[PDB]
Amino acid sequence: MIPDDEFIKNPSVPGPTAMEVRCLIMCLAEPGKNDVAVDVGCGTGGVTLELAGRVRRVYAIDRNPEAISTTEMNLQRHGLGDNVTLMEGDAPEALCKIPDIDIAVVGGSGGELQEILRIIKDKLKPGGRIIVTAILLETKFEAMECLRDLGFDVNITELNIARGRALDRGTMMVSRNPVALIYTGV
Amino acid sequence: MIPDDEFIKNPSVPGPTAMEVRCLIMCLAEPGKNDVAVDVGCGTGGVTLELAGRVRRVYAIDRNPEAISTTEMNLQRHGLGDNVTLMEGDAPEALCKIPDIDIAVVGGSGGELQEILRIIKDKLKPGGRIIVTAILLETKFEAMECLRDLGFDVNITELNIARGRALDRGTMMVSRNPVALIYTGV
Amino acid sequence: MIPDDEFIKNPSVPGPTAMEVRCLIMCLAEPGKNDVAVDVGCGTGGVTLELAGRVRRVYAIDRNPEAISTTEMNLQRHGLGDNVTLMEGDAPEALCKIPDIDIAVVGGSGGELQEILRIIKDKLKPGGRIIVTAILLETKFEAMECLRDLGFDVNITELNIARGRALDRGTMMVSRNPVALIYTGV
Amino acid sequence: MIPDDEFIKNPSVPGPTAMEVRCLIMCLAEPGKNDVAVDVGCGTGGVTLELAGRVRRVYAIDRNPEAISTTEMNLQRHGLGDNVTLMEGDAPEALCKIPDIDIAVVGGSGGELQEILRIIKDKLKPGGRIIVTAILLETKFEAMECLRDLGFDVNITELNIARGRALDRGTMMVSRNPVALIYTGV
Repeated sequence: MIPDDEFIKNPSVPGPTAMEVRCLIMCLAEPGKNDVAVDVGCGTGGVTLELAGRVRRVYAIDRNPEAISTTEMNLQRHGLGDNVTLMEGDAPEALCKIPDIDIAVVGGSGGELQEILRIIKDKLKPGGRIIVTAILLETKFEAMECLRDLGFDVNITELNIARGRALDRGTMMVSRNPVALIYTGV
Repeated sequence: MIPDDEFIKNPSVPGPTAMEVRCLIMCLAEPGKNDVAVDVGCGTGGVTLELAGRVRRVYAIDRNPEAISTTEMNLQRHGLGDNVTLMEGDAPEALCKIPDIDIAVVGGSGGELQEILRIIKDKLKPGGRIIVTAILLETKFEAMECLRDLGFDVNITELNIARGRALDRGTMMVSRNPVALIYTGV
Repeated sequence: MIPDDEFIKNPSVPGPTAMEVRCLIMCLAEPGKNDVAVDVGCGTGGVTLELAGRVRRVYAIDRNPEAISTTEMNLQRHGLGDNVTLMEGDAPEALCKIPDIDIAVVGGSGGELQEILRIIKDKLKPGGRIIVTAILLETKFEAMECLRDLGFDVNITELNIARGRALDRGTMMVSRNPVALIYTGV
Repeated sequence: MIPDDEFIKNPSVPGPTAMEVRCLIMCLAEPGKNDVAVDVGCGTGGVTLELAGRVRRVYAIDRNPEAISTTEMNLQRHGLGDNVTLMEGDAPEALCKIPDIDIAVVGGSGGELQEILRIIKDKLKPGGRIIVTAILLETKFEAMECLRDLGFDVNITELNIARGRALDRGTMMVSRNPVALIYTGV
C-alpha cells in the first residue's frame, strides 16, 4: 500500500487516509478487476489510488478543486489514473453522471451524506459494497441510519491506530484520530 | 478477506486473527506472487490463508497439532493449500528445514521468539519483511529489541479495533484485544 | 476506588463500570459533599458507590430489579448506602420524584435517553454536571445531540482501556470495550 | 481536576498529563492527608498539583529547571505549593534527601528509571504505592520488570483517550498518545 509519507499533501485538502484504514477499506470493498468504483470525497487521493490499481474504473468526486488537483498529482506520481475519471463539483450532481457501481467508498461527509447514499443505493449493482469513512461522530450515526433505511445490513468497525515514532529517548506511540468504517454486507 | 466468521475454530487453537489485523499484515508483508513466506504459529490459519492466495509458497508452522489440523481444514474450505506446506513441531527445528524467505509472519510467541527471529534473520532474502504479531506485552518489547539487535529498522503499530454488534437496543461497540504488529523496514 | 473485582456481579446485571471510567466520571462530576447526585441506570452499583462516599445524597435508579438488588448488596459490602435512595422502575417516572440535582450520571440508555435528559436539564441546579456513559454508538450520538439541544456545552471523551493479565507466558493486554463519556461543561 | 487548558505550558517542558490519566493516578495512589508523596519528573506540574491538594507533603523532582519553574508557576496559579518542596537536579540524588514515602508517582523515565525505582522501594513506607507513567514502550517493560524484581505485585493499565473537538462540520475525536500506568499492589 502506498504509505501516507509518499502522498503529496495540500494544506487545504484533508488526507491521506491512514494506510491502516485504506488497508481495511480495500479488504471490505474487495475490488474485482471488473468492478466499477466511486470514491466520493476523494481528498488527497488515498482510496482512489488503491482502487485505481485493482478495479476497472474509478470515479473520484470532490467539491474542492484542490482535492481533485491533489488526487490528480498523486495518481500521476504513482502512474495510475488511466482508469480514473476525476470529477469536479457537488457529489450528488456528479454521481448522477456516473454508470452503475459495484463499490462505493464515501468519505466526504459534505453534509449531503444521506442524499449521496440514496443516490448510491440506486446505482449499486447487485452484490455491491458501500463503505462510508466517518471522521465525525454525526456521520457514524447518520451513515448507520441511512444504510439501514435503504435496507442494507450495516456493519461498523472503529479503528484506533497508533504508530511508534522513534525519538532519541525511545519509541513513543502516536495516535491517529479514530476512524470508523460503516459498511454494508456484500 | 475471509472474515473471522468463516473460519473453523477449535477451542484449543487461538484465532483467527482479526480481519483488521490480517488486513494490515497483508499490506505490511506486501506479498509478491514469487515471494516465499513462513507463518510461525499459524493458529486457526488466518494469515496462512491470506498469504496462500498471494505468494508462491507458504510454510505454516505450529507446535500444536490441532492448529495444523485446523489450518489444514480452513485451507480446504477455501480451496487453498496447494502452495501451503503445513509443519508440525517446534518452530526453530522446523524453520531450519525451510528455504530462504521473503516474508515472515511470526505470531506464536512460543517463548522462543528471540530464537525464531535469529533463525529468520538468517533465512531472510534481501528486502525481506518480518512481522511479529504480539498479544503479550512482553512479546511487544522482546520483538522490538531482537529486531533492532538483528540490525533491522523496527516499526510498531498497535491496533485497537471495535466492531459494532447489533442488539435490539442498538449498535454496541465491542473491542478486540489490542494487537501490536512489530515489523521491519522493507 | 473499589476495583471491579470487589463488586458482586449478577449475570443479568451489566457492570461494574471499569474503574478507569468510574475514576474519570468522578473527576468530571467533581462531587462536593453538598452535592445531590442521581445515577440513572445504576447497574452493579459502580458509580453509585463512588458517589455515595463523596456527595450528600445519591438517587440510584434502574428498571431492572436485580440491579437495584445488586447495587444494594454492593453498597452494604462497602458500608455505604446510608445516603443512597435506591429506586425501582422507569427512570423518567422515578426522576420526577427526585429533588433538584447537582450531578447526574446517566448510564442506562434504556431507549428513553432523550426524555431522561430533558427531565434532568429541568432538575439541574445551576452549575450542575451531566455525564452520560455511552456503550452504544447511537447513545454517543443521541446524548451529544440532546445535550446540545438543551443548550449545554457538550464534550466527549472516548476511553479505550486495556489491563494486563499475567499468564505463564507473560503479560497480555486485555481490552475493555470502548466507553464514551459525554459531559456538559460545568 | 484542573483541566489541561488551565495549565501554564512551556515549549521545552512536556505536560500536562491528560486529566484522564491524572484522574486515574489519583485513584491508584489513593492519597491520604497524612501521606508523603514524591513526583519524580514533575513536568508541567500536573500530578504535583493534584497531589498537593490531597496529601501532607509532596516532593516534586525534575532535572530540567524550566520544569521546576513551570510547576512552580502552576502551583501558584492554583494557590497550592505550601506543602510542595520543589527540587532541582538528578532524581536519584534528590530522592536520597527525601523522607520515606507513602506514594511515588514516577513519570520522568530519565533513563535512570531502574535506579529511581530501587531508591523508592527502599524509602517506601509499608503499604506504599508506586505508579510509573510510561510514554515509551521501553519504560512500560522496564518498569514492569523492576517492580516485579523489587518484589512488588505489578499491574498495568494502558489508557487510550480521545476527546471530541467541535468543528463547524461536527465533533471529531482526537486522540492523546497512549499512556500506561504501571502500579504496584497496595
